[PDB]
Amino acid sequence: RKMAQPSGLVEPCIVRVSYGNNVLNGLWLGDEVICPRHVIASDTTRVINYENEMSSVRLHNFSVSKNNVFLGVVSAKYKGVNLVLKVNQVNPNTPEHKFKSIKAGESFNILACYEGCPGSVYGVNMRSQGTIKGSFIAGTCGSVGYVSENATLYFVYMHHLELGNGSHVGSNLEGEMYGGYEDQPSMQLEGTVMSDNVAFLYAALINGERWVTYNTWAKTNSFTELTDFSMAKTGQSVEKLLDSIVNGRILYGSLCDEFTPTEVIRQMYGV
Amino acid sequence: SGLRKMAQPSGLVEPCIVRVSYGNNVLNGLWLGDEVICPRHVIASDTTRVINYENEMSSVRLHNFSVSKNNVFLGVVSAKYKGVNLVLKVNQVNPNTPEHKFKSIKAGESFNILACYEGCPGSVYGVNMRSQGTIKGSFIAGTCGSVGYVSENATLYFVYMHHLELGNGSHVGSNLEGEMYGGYEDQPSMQLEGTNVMSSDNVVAFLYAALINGERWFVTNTSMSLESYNTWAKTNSFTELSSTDAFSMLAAKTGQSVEKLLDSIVRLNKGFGGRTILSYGSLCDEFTPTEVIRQMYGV
Ligand SMILES: *C(=N)[C@H](C[C@@H]1CCNC1=O)NC(=O)[C@H](CC(C)C)NC(=O)[C@@H](NS(C)(=O)=O)C(C)(C)C
Ligand SMILES: *C(=N)[C@H](C[C@@H]1CCNC1=O)NC(=O)[C@H](CC(C)C)NC(=O)[C@@H](NS(C)(=O)=O)C(C)(C)C
Repeated sequence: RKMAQPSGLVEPCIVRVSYGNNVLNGLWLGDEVICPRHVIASDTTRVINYENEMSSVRLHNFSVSKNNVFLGVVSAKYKGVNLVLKVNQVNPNTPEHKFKSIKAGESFNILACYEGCPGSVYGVNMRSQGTIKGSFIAGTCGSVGYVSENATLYFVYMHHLELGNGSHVGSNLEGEMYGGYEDQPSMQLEGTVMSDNVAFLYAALINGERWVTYNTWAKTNSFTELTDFSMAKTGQSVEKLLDSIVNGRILYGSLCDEFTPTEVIRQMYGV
Repeated sequence: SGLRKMAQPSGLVEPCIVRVSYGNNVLNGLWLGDEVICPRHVIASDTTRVINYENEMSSVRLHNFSVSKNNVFLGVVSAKYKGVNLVLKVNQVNPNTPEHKFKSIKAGESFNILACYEGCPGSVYGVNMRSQGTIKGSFIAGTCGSVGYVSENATLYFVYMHHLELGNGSHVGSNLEGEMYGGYEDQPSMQLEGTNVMSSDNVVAFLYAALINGERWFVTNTSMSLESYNTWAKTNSFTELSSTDAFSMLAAKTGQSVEKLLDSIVRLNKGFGGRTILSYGSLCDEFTPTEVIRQMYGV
């Protein structure tokens, strides 16, 4: 099972941010709201000149709210692809947090929010070209990615756009877009690779599925490069599974590269 | 756009998880008000052989209990069986008790599991109730007492508490009133589950999620009536569809009636031929109609 860490600390920070025709989500920490800067675009379907929109920005046209609280915007600045709004009230439920970027193959959690309303939570995996495969629709931009590591809450992702190939692109909380994509409605291209993760077969045989009977093969056919997986409990070497990688019956009709080895173990053997 | 198994947010349920231990057994309990609900097999002296719960209740001492949230203790002042559940009154009211109700989850319905190890919530994920009262979670040692919850129209329902894993890997739990789902016993037995029956309502919804995500190779120039599908379902381990009314919205947006998807089910039950539908190699009944609608269109 793909799992997500609990969302209790992140839920009270989600606000509804609207400007013009655009309604999305924002991250309310302290007296600041971080949101995707394309919320102030007069037309998100056509190319945006972000310096023109910031030149014509009228702070009184914002609508930032959480439940029955209306958060008046006192100031607005860009930071990368993110918009940072200073609001007239501190969030009394701001949790202890740090910021952090996610590398390819890693896993984190997505709190999907719909026009300011948290609705779902699920775990993701940072893909090849800096994308993730989640399930975002209209109104979910500003959805927050987070990871909790040893009593530390890390905000690691804010949603921005979906590519033409259905993959999802976002930034970190400091404004750098993962994968280097731009926040324009022009077409962009994800790369053509699969993960250490395809750990998926190691869990496929602990559950009873054993229908098992390489970096050279993996470098020229879109697979990441790779045995220290040791815990030996199922009795099958990894090159006895690297053979299965070399692609009408797996817990799934294709190879699954979404679970890190640490997760799948910390889920089968726990602790 | 994508389809993923979702879980509703867990903020209201987290402050109610506590660590409960008696002797060598440690699990989790649900702290609501001044009461903590946990599985009654925590006072059993040996959980690997048949347990006489009458004797274990006769020899329980309240001071041997260890109830705590975030390593601060709660004093147990009363222990009592309610069904397969232990109901413990504690010396402190939970100040974060959310408004809630209790209810039982029916077969085919979806809910959320907050997996907890030793009183600390570890992860959250959505699940679906199988026909024989079981679910396919990822419970390991120390996760009993993990709480199943669902929220409907801003009403928080507690619906599940974990107890045991069957021999076949299925996971068995109780509602919050001590009634074990499926009628299984809270014993270290070799009880068997039975024949799993796929939810037809859920399989149709999963195929609508495929169509919405651009996958339509399974739809052909054929459609089968409702009763004809219901007759086929009686003998192929599929539940009967009472109507096509819960799919009026999905059929309008995709342009594919349910009867066309009904024919695709009878055909795809044979097999996928290696083709995968939204990362799935066989028919999947984990997603409910409203679950699909909320993920695809918000609502
Ligand atoms: C943000 N709330 C929304 C989320 C989308 C909706 C479908 N799935 C998603 O992830 N996205 C947008 O508002 C952006 C806006 C631009 C200016 C970044 N739109 C898109 O991502 C766009 N793709 S693009 C930029 O042309 O590659 C869509 C709307 C055509 C998918
Ligand atoms: C409780 N924390 C634990 C959860 C298990 C551990 C493995 N997966 C789970 O879901 N449950 C138990 O230890 C129970 C206790 C008895 C009194 C019901 N026993 C089992 O789940 C048992 N299965 S059984 C029905 O006895 O064959 C195991 C321990 C063999 C899995």
